Amino acid sequence: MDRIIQSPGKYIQGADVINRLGEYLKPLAERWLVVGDKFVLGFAQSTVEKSFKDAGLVVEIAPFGGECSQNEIDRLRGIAETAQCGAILGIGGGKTLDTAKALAHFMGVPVAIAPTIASTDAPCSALSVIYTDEGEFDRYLLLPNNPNMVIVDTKIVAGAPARLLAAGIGDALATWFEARACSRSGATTMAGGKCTQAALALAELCYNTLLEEGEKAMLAAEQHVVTPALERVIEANTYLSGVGFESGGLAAAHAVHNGLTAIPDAHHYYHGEKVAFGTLTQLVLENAPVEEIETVAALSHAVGLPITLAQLDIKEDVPAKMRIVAEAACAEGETIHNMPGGATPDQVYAALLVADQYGQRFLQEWE
Amino acid sequence: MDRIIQSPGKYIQGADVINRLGEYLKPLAERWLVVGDKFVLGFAQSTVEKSFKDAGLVVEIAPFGGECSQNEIDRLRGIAETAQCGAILGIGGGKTLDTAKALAHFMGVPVAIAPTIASTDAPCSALSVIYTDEGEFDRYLLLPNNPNMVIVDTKIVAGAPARLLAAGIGDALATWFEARACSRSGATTMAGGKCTQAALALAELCYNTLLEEGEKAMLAAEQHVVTPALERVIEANTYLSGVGFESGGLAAAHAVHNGLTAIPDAHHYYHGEKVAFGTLTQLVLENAPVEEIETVAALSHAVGLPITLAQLDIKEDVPAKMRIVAEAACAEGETIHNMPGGATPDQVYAALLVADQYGQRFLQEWE
Amino acid sequence: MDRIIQSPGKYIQGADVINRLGEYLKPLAERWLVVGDKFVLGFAQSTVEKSFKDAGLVVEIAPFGGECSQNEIDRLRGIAETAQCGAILGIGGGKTLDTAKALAHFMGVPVAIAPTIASTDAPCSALSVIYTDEGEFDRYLLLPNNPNMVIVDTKIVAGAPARLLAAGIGDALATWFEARACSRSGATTMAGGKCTQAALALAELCYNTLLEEGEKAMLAAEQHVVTPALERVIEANTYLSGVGFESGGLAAAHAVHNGLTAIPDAHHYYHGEKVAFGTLTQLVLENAPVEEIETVAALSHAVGLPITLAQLDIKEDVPAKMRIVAEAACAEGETIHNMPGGATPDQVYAALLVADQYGQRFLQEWE
Amino acid sequence: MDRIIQSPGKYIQGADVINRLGEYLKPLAERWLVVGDKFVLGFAQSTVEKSFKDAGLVVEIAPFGGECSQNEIDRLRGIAETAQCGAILGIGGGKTLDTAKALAHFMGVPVAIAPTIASTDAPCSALSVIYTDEGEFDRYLLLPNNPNMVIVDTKIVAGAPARLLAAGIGDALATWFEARACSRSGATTMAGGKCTQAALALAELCYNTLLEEGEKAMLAAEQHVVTPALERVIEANTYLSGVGFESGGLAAAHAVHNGLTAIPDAHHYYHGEKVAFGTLTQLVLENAPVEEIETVAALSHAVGLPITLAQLDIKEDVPAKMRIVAEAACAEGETIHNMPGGATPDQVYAALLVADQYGQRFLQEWE
Ligand SMILES: [Cl-]
Ligand SMILES: [Zn+2]
Ligand SMILES: [Zn+2]
Ligand SMILES: [Zn+2]
Ligand SMILES: [Zn+2]
Ligand SMILES: [Zn+2]
Repeated sequence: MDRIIQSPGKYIQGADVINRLGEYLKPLAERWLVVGDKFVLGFAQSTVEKSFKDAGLVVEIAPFGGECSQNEIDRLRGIAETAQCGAILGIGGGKTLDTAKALAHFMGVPVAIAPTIASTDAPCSALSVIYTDEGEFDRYLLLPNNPNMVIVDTKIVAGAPARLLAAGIGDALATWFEARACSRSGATTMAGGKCTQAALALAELCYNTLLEEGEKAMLAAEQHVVTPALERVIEANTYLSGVGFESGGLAAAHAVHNGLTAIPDAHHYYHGEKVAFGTLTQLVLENAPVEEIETVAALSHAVGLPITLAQLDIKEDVPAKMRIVAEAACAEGETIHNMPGGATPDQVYAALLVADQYGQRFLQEWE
Repeated sequence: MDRIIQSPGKYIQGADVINRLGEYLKPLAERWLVVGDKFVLGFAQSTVEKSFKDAGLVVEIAPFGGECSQNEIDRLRGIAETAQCGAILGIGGGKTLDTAKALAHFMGVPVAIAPTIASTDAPCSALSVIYTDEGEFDRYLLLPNNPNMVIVDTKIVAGAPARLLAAGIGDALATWFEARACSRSGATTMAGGKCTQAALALAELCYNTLLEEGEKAMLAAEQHVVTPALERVIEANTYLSGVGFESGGLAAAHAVHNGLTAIPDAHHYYHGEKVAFGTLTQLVLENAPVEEIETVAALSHAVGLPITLAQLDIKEDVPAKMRIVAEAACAEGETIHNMPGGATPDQVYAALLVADQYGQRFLQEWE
Repeated sequence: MDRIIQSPGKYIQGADVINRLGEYLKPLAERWLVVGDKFVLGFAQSTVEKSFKDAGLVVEIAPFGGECSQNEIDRLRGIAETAQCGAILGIGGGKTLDTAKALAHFMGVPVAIAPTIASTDAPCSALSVIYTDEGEFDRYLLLPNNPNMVIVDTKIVAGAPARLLAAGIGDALATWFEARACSRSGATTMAGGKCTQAALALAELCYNTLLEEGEKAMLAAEQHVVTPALERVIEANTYLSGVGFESGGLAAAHAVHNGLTAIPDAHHYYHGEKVAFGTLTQLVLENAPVEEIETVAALSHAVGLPITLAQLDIKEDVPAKMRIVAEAACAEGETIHNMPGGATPDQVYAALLVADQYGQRFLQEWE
Repeated sequence: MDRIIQSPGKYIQGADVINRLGEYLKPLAERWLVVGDKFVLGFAQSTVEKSFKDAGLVVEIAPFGGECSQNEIDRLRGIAETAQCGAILGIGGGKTLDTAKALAHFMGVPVAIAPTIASTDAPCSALSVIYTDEGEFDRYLLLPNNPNMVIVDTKIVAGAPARLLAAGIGDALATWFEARACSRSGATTMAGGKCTQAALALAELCYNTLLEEGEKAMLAAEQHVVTPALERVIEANTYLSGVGFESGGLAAAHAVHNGLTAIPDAHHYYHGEKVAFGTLTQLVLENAPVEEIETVAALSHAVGLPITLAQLDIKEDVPAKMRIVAEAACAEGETIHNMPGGATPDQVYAALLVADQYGQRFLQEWE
């Protein structure tokens, strides 16, 4: 099979980089649609407009409905054709960014993505998740290519709630272990081939960056300031983790995340916070060595990620609920089948309970 | 400053991947111009055509004149506009690929790049070098983005003379040392910012891939067969080295290469062969440890790359010529100024003579 | 002297392997006597019968008396002769399996052994422990060969009380230290020769498997689920430990176990729980380094095995009782004479008291 | 699936152990057929007769036709039924032993196997290779169980030509690399399951034994004397390698051996001599690190095994012949499909030529 790696065309990261959006985006189009929800436009709209003006570009700002629905994409398509936009610039969190990527696809124009948080590794990916106007799952829209540009303002991200950075860390912490599993098993990545040497290097670089920089970065995030450690974790949460997961492979950790949403208890927890426990479950499933499990559990704990089912508010019908999680994780077409032996629901069920036990014993020892 | 990494959107590599050109390219355009190297088309045109047809695409094959001149670009522009092509596919050596990238830029269409040799790391880069019809240098054409897709057929590459693989190795062997030098000095990369963690990991991965796989890969190249060592060295010569140099930084090795072209003696040697000696000169200039010089020298010699001036046919007015090489390498806007502390023409002159001296003594131990 | 290793002809292990007894045993005989106690036949008879039926085999269920006595073997010999059995299948715990192996010997037929717990390393051995009709130890019965097949259902073993897995770990934890002692001293194994390289490799693998997988396997055991760590400790408790002790050697640890049954206080503790303290006694006796004593004590404690006399309910009049244990351990024909240099009852006495002190100081250091 | 390891019931090796056949074999049967090569009986028949007689056993000597054909098995079956033999003892080389094992199977009696050379790992296996009277291949006879006893007289083996010990080393050297390959890919062993930990430990112990003991053992082999190093290599060549391959897995090395017999040039070379080059081919195919390739090539050369096609007298029309070898090695039901990711005939062809290059380069350097 072919070895494939895909990447956004340009990834840019720096403090106060929105001031420089105009010069960065000019080579792609002269007239831009700028999609942002009201909260994000609150602090950035002044700066976006100034940057485009000084650069000689025309901007047409369109406040974002808040949900990534086919209706909202169609709605913005109208405004954009009316204002004769040559590209879309999405700015904000995950759903606002997915909307920009889907819109720019249907219109056949380039897209720029400016995350205002580093809480998932979705931004750089060639994937948009579409919902109905009212918020239920609808379809996956796999896109022909990754965002043309990704611009991350590290000062904006430092301003966000620290819990969102740690959720991002939890998301990126799975990257290495799922890419490694797909390499061991010969699985196909979401880029359509086997692992390049490049993708595995970026996946492992992700994990080591979190080990070396996570706690230092959280200190900065809690103070809402920018230090070089925060810079590195943002790159790891965003570019490394994005290319890592998409061109390196997904496996049990994310299948387990999907299983955890198939029950209501953990609705109030972020994507990356569920993956955190998914990674620990995968380590039990593949029987990672004790030193590796402890390292992942310690790092997760150090940044506030859950390492037990109770810390995801799953406290009541635990056997019954884990049986649902396990069946969901092993559903047809789920990525847990990329694990080396494959995985049966009985096996995933076992890992779920054991990972939970392991986390409980860890919390009572380390404090 | 901002940290920037740029990449082609999708990099694909595999044996006989030419059979799959059609499916890989369909998501980009329905109508394709193929700028093709005459030797490549000689044996492959039927196969390219069948690949496009089976995918439901219409293709217009255009044999390439051999030089990347404004005349040749204009001539191909006509053919493409007549045939109403939405994208350009270059397939062949460096000049074919540079022509496809320039053509696609002037037309404002996506471009796909299919190297049939792995002798430089230019294919993935956002740069095209334009000449006059008779091969004299004319100008640089910096492109706003990297090729949309790069597709490398390893079986086609294995057919080329092994000297071309080794030239590629010499080109890629410099990557780590120049990106590392730029990181030490805070220099700006060709992507316009400081180096990301990602680019440095790919640059160092490149170097280690060459150390571990170069001699094994050369064995396969000399038999024109495909082994996993060859696959990895092709990825290093192409994706790792391209992203490494462009987003990691250039320094003395390439500057010394340019200086070596300021004299006639080594005109008949490939780019990567002159870079090979540039890397040894940089190692003297930055006073790399002796183990490191020895490792780079041993690997270079093991794959037939020059490690002395005489092996580039520089045998006569060596001081006078090295004086020219040094002055040229230190010209304004040359990348030697990215070395920590910079480099004066007197310092580069000394490094040249000492590296040559070091290479000669290494050869005398018949290694 | 000759180097000899003995092994069962086939060892099979898996989840729900009970379903596959028929196809696994078909090549050995067509008509099978199945020996099982009422409790085991309770949950397993239905499944065994279906497995034999579907495979084209004849089964004869023979409920087991509960004691491995000469008279009980003779009784089953009669039942077997009547039903014209070509093979024996024992399926309960230890006494069931010993009875099946001896019966098959006197009958001159193959035997398959299906343990439903992994709590001792006897299953694979060419040995049956014989009692009187009223339950007193009578003699060891050496068999000419090891069981023809051993089939371990990992799901059945996961269902059993976790305390039994820990006893199995305690039993298997001694294997490396006693085989290593016999190798150092040149002692003869129960297989009749000196150590093969093979048996020493399997004994040390056993120890390292417990070291790496013991705590992970106990988490799965306490939840009655199957994880790859549990799979590994089952193989270690059963095959590795079995071939290790029989073809690797016994020494002080088992001598001390036998001595510990020469007093009533520890009647309520399993074989492996007493062996666990025997291993610590041997480590004091052979003056292992403190790192080795501590590693064994920590692993023992981490899975709930005793590392003090008090944890074997030996709390009253300890000096007098240890004298009896020591004298018993040094009886004629005991394996403590395999220690390098032998051991006197005074020496074993001192080792017992000091090992007890060591365990106590360890428990006082906060678990 | 299931973890399965199969083994002979008892493996014995020692100097002059044929003196002790009687006491070792008596517990299995009272009346023995001894199948023996005329040359082997030449020096051994008197000693065998005394050993069985002194032990109270009855023996019936049956000189062996030399070929393991159904006609010859039937001829010996007759003699055995007439003399009312309860078990078979084969004593000689490979054909004698395969004949004894098949005969014992058809008769449903135990078999004892006494190799007089240690040149393959077949003796301990549950497999017999049947030919026609005139030496052309007929069928494989998979046996329900491994030999009951294997007895290796190390002094008899020391008397054999040293080339045969080296052939045994070449055969045993592949064990680790093929078992490791099957473990990486989850292939099924010839024992019907996935790898036990035990079998991988024996396969790796085999490899390390050859590295540490191979050259010392060859010194003793050339003087026809017994040293502890020779004993360890015999155990490695016989028990470790046998259990390793059958319960650990076969892969490219043996597929490549089979392909090499598909051409006439190497008819005068022993099984293990061809396997030696098969291992090197596998190392190229799976892209083993150079240190590993060099270690295997160096050890192979140190004991006289071939590391080039010319050393197997394959010197003419080499590409044409290697294409035959490659196609044969990938035929349906060959073990090359156990390699991670499989291997196509083109990939094996490439490995063959490159491994040949590597061997040639090694011979002219490290001679
Ligand atoms: Cl035309
Ligand atoms: Zn995620
Ligand atoms: Zn270059
Ligand atoms: Zn050049
Ligand atoms: Zn025991
Ligand atoms: Zn073999």
